[PDB]
Amino acid sequence: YRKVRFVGRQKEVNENFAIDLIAEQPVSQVGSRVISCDGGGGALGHPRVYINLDKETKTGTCGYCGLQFRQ
Amino acid sequence: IPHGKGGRSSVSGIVATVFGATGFLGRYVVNHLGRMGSQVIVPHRCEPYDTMHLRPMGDLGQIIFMDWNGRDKDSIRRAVEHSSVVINLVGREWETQNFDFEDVFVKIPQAIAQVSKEAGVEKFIHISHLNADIKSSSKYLRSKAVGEKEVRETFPEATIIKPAEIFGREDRFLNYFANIRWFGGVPLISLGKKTVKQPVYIVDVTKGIINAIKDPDARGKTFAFVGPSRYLLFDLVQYVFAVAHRIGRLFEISPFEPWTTRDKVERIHTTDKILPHLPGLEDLGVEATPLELKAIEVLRRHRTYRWLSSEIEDVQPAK
Amino acid sequence: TYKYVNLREPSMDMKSVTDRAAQTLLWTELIRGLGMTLSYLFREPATINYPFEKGPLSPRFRGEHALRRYPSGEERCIACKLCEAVCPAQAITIEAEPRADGSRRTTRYDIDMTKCIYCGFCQEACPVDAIVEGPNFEFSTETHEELLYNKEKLLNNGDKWEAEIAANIQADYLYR
Amino acid sequence: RFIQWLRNWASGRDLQAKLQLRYQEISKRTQPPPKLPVGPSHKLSNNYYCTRDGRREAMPPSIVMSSSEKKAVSPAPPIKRWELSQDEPY
Amino acid sequence: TRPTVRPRNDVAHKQLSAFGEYVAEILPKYVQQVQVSCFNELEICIHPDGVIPVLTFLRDHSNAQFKSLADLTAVDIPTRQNRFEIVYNLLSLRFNSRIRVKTYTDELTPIESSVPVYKAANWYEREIWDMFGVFFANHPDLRRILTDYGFEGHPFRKDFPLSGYVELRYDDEVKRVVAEPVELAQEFRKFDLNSPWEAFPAYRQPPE
Amino acid sequence: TSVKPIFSRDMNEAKRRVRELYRAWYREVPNTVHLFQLDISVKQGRDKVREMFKKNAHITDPRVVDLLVIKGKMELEETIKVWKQRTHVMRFFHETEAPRPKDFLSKFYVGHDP
Amino acid sequence: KFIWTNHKFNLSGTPQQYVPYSTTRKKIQEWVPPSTPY
Amino acid sequence: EYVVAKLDDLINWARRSSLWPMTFGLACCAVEMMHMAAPRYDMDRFGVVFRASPRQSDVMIVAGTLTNKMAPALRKVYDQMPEPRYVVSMGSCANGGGYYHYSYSVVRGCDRIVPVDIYVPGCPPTAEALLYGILQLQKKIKREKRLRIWYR
Ligand SMILES: NC(=O)c1ccc[n+]([C@@H]2O[C@H](COP(=O)([O-])OP(=O)(O)OC[C@H]3O[C@@H](n4cnc5c(N)ncnc54)[C@H](OP(=O)(O)O)[C@@H]3O)[C@@H](O)[C@H]2O)c1
Ligand code: SF4
Ligand code: SF4
Ligand code: SF4
Repeated sequence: YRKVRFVGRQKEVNENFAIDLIAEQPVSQVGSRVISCDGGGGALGHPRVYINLDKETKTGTCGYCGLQFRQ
Repeated sequence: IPHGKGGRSSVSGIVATVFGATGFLGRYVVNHLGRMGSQVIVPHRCEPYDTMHLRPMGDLGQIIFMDWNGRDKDSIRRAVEHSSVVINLVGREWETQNFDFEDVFVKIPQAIAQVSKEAGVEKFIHISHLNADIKSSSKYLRSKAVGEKEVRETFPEATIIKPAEIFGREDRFLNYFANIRWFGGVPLISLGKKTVKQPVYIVDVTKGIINAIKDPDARGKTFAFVGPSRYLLFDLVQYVFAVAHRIGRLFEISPFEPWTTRDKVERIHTTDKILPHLPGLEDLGVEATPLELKAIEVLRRHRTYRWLSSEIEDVQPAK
Repeated sequence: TYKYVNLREPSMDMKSVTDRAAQTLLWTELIRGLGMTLSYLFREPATINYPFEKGPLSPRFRGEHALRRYPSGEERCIACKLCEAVCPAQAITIEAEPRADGSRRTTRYDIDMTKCIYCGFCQEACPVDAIVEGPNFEFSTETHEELLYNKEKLLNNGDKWEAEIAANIQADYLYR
Repeated sequence: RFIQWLRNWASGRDLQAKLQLRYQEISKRTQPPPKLPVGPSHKLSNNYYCTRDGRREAMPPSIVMSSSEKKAVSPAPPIKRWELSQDEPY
Repeated sequence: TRPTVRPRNDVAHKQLSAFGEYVAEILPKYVQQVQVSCFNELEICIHPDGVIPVLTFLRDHSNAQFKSLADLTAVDIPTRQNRFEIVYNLLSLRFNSRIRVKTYTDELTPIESSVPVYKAANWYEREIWDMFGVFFANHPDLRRILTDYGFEGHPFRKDFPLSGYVELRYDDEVKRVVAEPVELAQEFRKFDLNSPWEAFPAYRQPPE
Repeated sequence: TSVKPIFSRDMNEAKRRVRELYRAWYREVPNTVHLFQLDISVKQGRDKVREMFKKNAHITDPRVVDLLVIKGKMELEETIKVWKQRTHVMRFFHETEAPRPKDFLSKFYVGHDP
Repeated sequence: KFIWTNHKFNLSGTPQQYVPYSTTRKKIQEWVPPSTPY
Repeated sequence: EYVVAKLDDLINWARRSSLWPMTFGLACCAVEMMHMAAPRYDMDRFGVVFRASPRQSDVMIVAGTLTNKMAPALRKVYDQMPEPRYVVSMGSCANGGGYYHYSYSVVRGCDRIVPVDIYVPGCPPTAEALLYGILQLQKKIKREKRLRIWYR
């Protein structure tokens, strides 16, 4: 029903997708207890937030940042 | 499913399609679907810019345009595939120097009576005329009553419509008169006998459709459109001079879009009032509109102010 | 304090009144300026010859919108629903919903480009520093069905030049 | 030349202040990185909110309302006039 | 406190206590309250009877000039049980001061024009008849300014939903520009900003 | 209620008034109907005037019946002159607006919960 | 990377005018009726 | 046969190359129209001579905000213009009304009143995305008056 509006109009949609583009990252490690996640360069990026990785194997990438992060 | 109130920027659940819908009638229907909410897919033939005067009709994202030819069996199949009701006003006056006019009431209304039937439209509709009779008349008036026969075969549910001679605002029916500043008014054919037909006012016809557009329960069952009272006189041609106080054309001018010394002069005097047993109007109503009151508006000429019009008509007889 | 303007009296002596009767009747004034101060045409015209040459600007200019992304791209926007809530005109429209991994991002982001009044209130509320008014006046299309933007119109329009943008902020960000 | 002083035959003469600045004597760009200082009680160990207090100040003080050798006190002294302000005041 | 906090000045606040003390002294038939705004301005709460009278005393005198009428306005408050409000605002050129005159009303009760006292309340009274609905009698003229010829609602009062009741749109079916009820393309979102905890102790409403 | 009335006193001089300006309307509908070059049956113009004056019928009070007047007394200023251009007038008679059902079962198929 | 190679324009109909659309998942998920058996 | 389609490299190049725009000053946007006819970006003498009377025009322009009481005026003026007419709105208030879009006394959008063609988006469009908005309308005549007479 709705679908007759973009007929012949070629329907802009997003070639890439970030739905998961994340998992290709070389998930880092440190060798320590808690870390500083300020991302993308100093003072451009998420506010500094410290996360604890002590589980066994996991990490936690703060959720602003997304970038897979662990020890 | 209908939501809310019918003002504008509403839904009311019906899609549509209207073929033609550029010239006098079609423009004046869609304007009644650019109010109660719709999805009116109006295609059109050749005209890029003549369709703009329409666009402030549906709110936003309601009416939507396509391009089509109509002798290509695809162009009618690409649009309609999503539709609910589809009416058809298509067709015109004089034989074109290109379209041979014979089947444009036969092949075209069937060419769109192609996959429309197949693809699952419903409440398909078509137009007839009060005066078209398969006996011998009239060269244009004929081929129209063929559709009532030839086309009705397909789509057993139609509710095909049969109105009279109509008088609008920009219409060409009652406007062929009063354009007749000329060697003199010569009635057709110099006789005051059989005028006039049932002159219903264009609102009521265009309020009929959308009253049958979800009626319900009129499909296959054809209707015809009552005029006002009652038949009429010769005075109608005098009435013109009683008050009047005596798309895609070109850049410069055209070559021929004439008065047609042909069917045109004899199509207006064919009269033939016809079968009452058709339901045909108040049932689809509620509408009927007179003449004497609504003929000042559409008629404004070089006085532009004075009116003082007291003169009326009985019916007139055969009435 | 004060001043008094147009308070003067004619001198009234025959050394003067010739000087005011050599004026009315011989037009010795009124040819002073517009016999002259008009011409004075001999100065070079001032015109920016448009289709080619163009005029000045500044790094703080405002205009067509963008959404940056870091190095390898994160769609820098976190959907914190702010650039939406300071907007005077209320153009912005945002709908988040948790992305597959569990990091949050957007779905619909629409800046209407008719309503936006060009504040500079949506450049200055974003803490993660995503949304940024571009410096290009590319605009003017022929249908109002258009200027409404979706998300995936913006990103390109903001990845078409990031060599323009990424070199302005690093002039300007030291002030604010 | 013959067109240079015919621009100087009217409107006095200028040749220094000229409408288009187009030639040199402008400012170039922003070359230097600046540093904007924060002064006004920005430090620690002393600055204490509740002495800086910008807001939290009282309701409008009333005067006698329902439920004496007055000199006909005017709201304030009348205005003394202005000077005539030597510049070329006529 | 000094650096960022606006330094006060006392002298201005002593006199406007006095000079306003005694205009509750010499016209007690009218004035029902007076006070001093902490910023050194005055508000004279006056019954609706004196309006032409009180100003006329403020119109001329040697102790209070107040020749310059600056700003007439209004405020409309529900749950004041007499809805609207007037606020006159007058500058006395010699003595350098502002003294505002508050007079309440309703819709039905008329108020009497100030027009013979000052000729600059000519417009400011035509306007208010449009907006809030207050009706000023004996006014050399009363008409419609700031508004179209169709608005029957008197908008700025608090019952007019922001978008008025009839959008406008032009249609070619005839030749006019005609008026169909208002149908928007976006809700006009209603945000909600009012935060709890009562950050102001001084204004603390009565204990109850 | 104690507040000064506006013009009337009780209901009579008041209902002398509404009778009055009726005629200023009734005597002048049509001079406009040729003046704006708007075309209608002049009797319509005498139906609406009498359609409105019968509308607000239940009014129990002075200073209401005087309030409405002060509106009604105005309009004869604009209309008897030309401060409107055809389209501030004709808006009284609503041509374009599709009908409302106002009945029951016609609602129930169109629109939710009025 | 993550930026283009050549360029584009602002064009009036290119044919591509982009004519925006809606970016979201569905809403109420209407019910499916049961199949062939009674 | 082919003469027609070569003829429209004349008549469809004449109407696009001389425009006689009306303007409506109403609101802020009028000043950033003036600076299009001031000498910097020089509107006239790039083919488009500036304002004329209502009768002689082709492209009217809407700036500004359209309240209720201005609608009855516009609609009328748009008519009288000759045939080859267009309507190019500009500014964020002819597109759906800037802000004021929720007000009581502003018409919402000025598409509703007339069949508008080209749009431009922002409090004042920068006196640039104006001309960029016309070099859309001089490129929006690719149309042919052939293929109405000469097909159907
Ligand atoms: N009910 C009545 O009272 C009455 C009276 C007279 C005639 N009619 C007939 O009922 C309908 C009313 O038409 P009208 O009043 O609007 O006048 P009209 O001038 O015939 O309008 C028809 C429009 O459709 C176009 N057209 C012609 N043939 C076409 C075709 N095969 N396919 C697509 N478009 C075609 C015409 O030119 P374009 O192709 O360039 O668009 C025109 O634009 C017509 O069929 C007419 O012949 C009815
Ligand atoms: S940019 Fe700042 S404001 Fe705009 S959405 Fe992303 S976070 Fe919320
Ligand atoms: S640009 Fe100006 S208007 Fe558009 S959103 Fe950001 S702030 Fe609100
Ligand atoms: S912003 Fe609204 S008001 Fe300011 S100019 Fe553009 S349109 Fe006129």
